[PDB]
Amino acid sequence: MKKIAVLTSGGDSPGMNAAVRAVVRTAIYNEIEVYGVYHGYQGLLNDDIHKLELGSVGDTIQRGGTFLYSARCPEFKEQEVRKVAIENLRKRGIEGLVVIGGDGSYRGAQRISEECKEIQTIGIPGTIDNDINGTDFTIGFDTALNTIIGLVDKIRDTASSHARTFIIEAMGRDCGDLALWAGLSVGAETIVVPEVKTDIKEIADKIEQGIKRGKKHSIVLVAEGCMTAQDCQKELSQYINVDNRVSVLGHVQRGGSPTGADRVLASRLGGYAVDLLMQGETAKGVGIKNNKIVATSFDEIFDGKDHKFDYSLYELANKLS
Amino acid sequence: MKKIAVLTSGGDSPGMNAAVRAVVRTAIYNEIEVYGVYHGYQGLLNDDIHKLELGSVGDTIQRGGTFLYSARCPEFKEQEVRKVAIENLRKRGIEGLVVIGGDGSYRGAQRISEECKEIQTIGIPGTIDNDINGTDFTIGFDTALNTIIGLVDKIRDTASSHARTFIIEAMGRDCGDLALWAGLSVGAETIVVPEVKTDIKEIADKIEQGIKRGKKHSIVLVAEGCMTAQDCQKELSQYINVDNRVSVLGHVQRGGSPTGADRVLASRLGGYAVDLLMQGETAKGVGIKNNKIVATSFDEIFDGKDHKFDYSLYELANKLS
Ligand SMILES: Nc1ncnc2c1ncn2[C@@H]1O[C@H](COP(=O)(O)OP(=O)(O)OP(=O)(O)O)[C@@H](O)[C@H]1O
Ligand SMILES: Nc1ncnc2c1ncn2[C@@H]1O[C@H](COP(=O)(O)OP(=O)(O)OP(=O)(O)O)[C@@H](O)[C@H]1O
Repeated sequence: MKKIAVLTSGGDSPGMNAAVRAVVRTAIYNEIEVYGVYHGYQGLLNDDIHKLELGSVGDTIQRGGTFLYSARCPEFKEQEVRKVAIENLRKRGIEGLVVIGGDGSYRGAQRISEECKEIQTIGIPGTIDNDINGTDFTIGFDTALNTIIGLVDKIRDTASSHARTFIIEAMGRDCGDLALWAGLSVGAETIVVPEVKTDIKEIADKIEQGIKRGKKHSIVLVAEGCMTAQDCQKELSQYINVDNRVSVLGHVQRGGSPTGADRVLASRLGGYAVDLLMQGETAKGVGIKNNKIVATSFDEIFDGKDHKFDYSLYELANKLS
Repeated sequence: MKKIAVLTSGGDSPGMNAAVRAVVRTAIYNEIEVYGVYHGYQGLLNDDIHKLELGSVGDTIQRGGTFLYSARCPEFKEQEVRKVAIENLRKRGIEGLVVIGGDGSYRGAQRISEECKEIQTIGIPGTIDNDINGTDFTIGFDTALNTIIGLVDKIRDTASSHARTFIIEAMGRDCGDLALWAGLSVGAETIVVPEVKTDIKEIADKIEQGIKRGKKHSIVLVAEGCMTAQDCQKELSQYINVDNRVSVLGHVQRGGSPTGADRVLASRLGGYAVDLLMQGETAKGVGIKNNKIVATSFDEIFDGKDHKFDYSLYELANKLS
């Protein structure tokens, strides 16, 4: 395991830089040469691959986004296109590839492993969505969660006296976890998520209570995968009067410095990915499951497509509201 | 389980308010009456016990410290003094007591359970130190961790150009966890903790490298349980020249709004404490162990006095630096 490459792919998540830092520093500590691949899979295709030194990752643990960049590379779904990527790594004697991103990003690594025996691939879960098999949490979830809390605080601090209701669109893609944790965290009366059948009427009866009971600043937190904040507002206005504050939180949820949880998590998983390459492993995603650092085959990641939504926690949040 | 009391004891930790909120709201949801005990165990002694309603805990999930207060009550180590506490609860028909605090606080609950069969007691781990058997994390640790990161950022942002070295005293009491996670999180070259034998010389050779290599802003993170920042500075100055920036972070580490992790953790543990009282349980601390919400008898909490320091993570941090 003489040389490894590392790349970041998909949307930004806080702690991607901390994961690259840990890959680079662990590899060099073990006398392995490490190459940064810039712009995700497009970088592999364009040969935008450069040797990293210890100082290349100075001042990065705190840095949001990804200093290697990321780009979309739809053409990487083509087998013939991947041959070009494989040859650019092989050219350089690279024996290991670490991909930091979401499950989409993992598919690319799985293909590279199937199509080149000589390259070992390991996935690191960098995404704010928390929707990757075999890890309880993804690198960015904790940071995203706190970003939502701060945004909701800013909204409330800047709102008018008439604001009876704030409808806040959180990210998540198809997973309700972010909306649920953020919702609980901000004391939301309602949390709208894809895993629970939304009862608009029930929700409207709940706003009209707080209001009738002379209560201000009620929060509806909405996962983008269920519906848009706008849509939620339009649907509630079928029953009750509202256009309070429809706030689409948007891409800021991916920005900002990672939290300490993300820094630590990223770091452990980046070092473990390198340990796994040195151990001869391939075609695995790393994670934290039941408080243990573990590796799961991409097959299992993508087959069992089951990481439980916590209905008990959803019901607690409602209980608390 | 008709009536319960809740109290906060020991030093502040972020999320104490969120835990009280969850106790109060869960109890009322289940048609249990709930009494707030003000000023910790002194409140029990002075009968500073008041009925809480749903609105008594509005605007609290985000609030730092503890709205019931806390006080030191050394006299609660006396059995005769505790009889007064027990009678003030018994007077009111209280059948359950929830104590939010550290292991010291738990001792008081253990005694109340031994000395009054009629009161069930449950402990919730509110402390920034992370030093309580049977939970992997305590309510406040995550918040404290991020507070340290922000303080270190402020120090670096405000420091002079000559600052080659920042010696930063973190809290923790006798546990090195905070120093370790914070140290990793800020990219500290050295982390000084009670669980590792400190080699001052080695540390001095490491500062004098960065400096000789024209490198600025090196961080030594010091657990208060190992030594003071001042002492660390005095000990290093036996070998090399330094008085850079000895910063004692202090009690601010206990202040501030809890993070989302703390809010959620507090909330789940507060609701679980109430579930346990309704189930007939007593003399247990609640926690999160291997990603499961669990309850541990006070005997085990205080006997096995073993919650592993993660040497592998300590060694990773050094690897990354
Ligand atoms: N099935 C696939 N085969 C090969 N490459 C893929 C596949 N799916 C995605 N990719 C590569 O991964 C890149 C990142 O994809 P995506 O936008 O899905 O990000 P992600 O955050 O990794 O995935 P997710 O939506 O699951 O969070 C794509 O632009 C593409 O180069
Ligand atoms: N052995 C004991 N018996 C009875 N009461 C106790 C005992 N130890 C502590 N207490 C009570 O608990 C209160 C809080 O104690 P302490 O200052 O130790 O806080 P803590 O954060 O709960 O403990 P720790 O130092 O383990 O984190 C004390 O002032 C006292 O009323």
